[PDB]
Amino acid sequence: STGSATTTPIDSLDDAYITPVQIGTPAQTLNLDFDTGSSDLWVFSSETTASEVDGQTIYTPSKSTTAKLLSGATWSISYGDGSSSSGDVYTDTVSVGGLTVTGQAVESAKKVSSSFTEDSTIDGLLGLAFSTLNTVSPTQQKTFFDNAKASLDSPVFTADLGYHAPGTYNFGFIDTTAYTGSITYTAVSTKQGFWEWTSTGYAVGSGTFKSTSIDGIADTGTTLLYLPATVVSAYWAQVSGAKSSSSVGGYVFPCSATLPSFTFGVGSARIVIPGDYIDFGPISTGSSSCFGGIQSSAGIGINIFGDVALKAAFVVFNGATTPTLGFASK
Repeated sequence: STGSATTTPIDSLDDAYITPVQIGTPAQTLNLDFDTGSSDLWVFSSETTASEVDGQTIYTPSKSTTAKLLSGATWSISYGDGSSSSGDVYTDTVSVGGLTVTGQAVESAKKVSSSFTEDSTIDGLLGLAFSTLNTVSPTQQKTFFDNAKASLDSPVFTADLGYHAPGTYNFGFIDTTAYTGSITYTAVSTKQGFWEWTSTGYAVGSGTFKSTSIDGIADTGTTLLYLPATVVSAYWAQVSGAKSSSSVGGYVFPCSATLPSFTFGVGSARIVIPGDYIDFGPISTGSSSCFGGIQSSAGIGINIFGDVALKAAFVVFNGATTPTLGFASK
């Protein structure tokens, strides 16, 4: 089997991407944030504290003839950005782009933190990291991909995120028309539950490539590119007037700037992030200070190849017995 679904930016900045997901019988379609950095499929629901729901579409398990309470199961998750959610668990039928999993754990939110409430466009998350990170207790549950894998034509999914435009998540096949050149594959460590890999270096603009190992995670659920402070300083030093602002929470730059590109290495291959991808617009409405899309990972504890990086590539998440990651230009 295969599946193919379009993923759409939630706003004009590509702050996140939503993908329609069918849950239950009859189908209830919710727009979920596909997140290769976590492993829970959770939704706003009829059980979510009413004051914490503000415009989201909810899953109502009592209206699904295939929903079953997973007795005694609870979940609770905290994300890198400080947000969180928790609740109880159903199993139900879940379909993405024509690919169906029966008995998928659907984690129903009883509580969500303010940032989720305040984002009316995101109805929940669909985790695509390794199932070892799944938070359901006392019986850990599998991700949608893990459940689908054996049925897929090939045990893979691909992320093809757009810049200010829709893109695609495919399951079970590689669309050879969706990228240019070849796909370069690179080793993955699953030791921390992530799609963790090592970039071979970077360049800023038309500058020379610096060969240096950068361990990090391919994370579709993180907006920005978070890299070591040395790398980030080297990038922003090429932008007149850019500075790190403790008050704002990272590097800012004059909105009048033309940003240089940023290149990262995948083995001997190179992925070029155009400068415009690194612009996250005014820090507040009407400001001429703009927020940068490359930020320091210092004090996160891990480097994160988030959407800024991933949307410059066609990315293969290869879930073979020994997982790997593939990157192609597009």
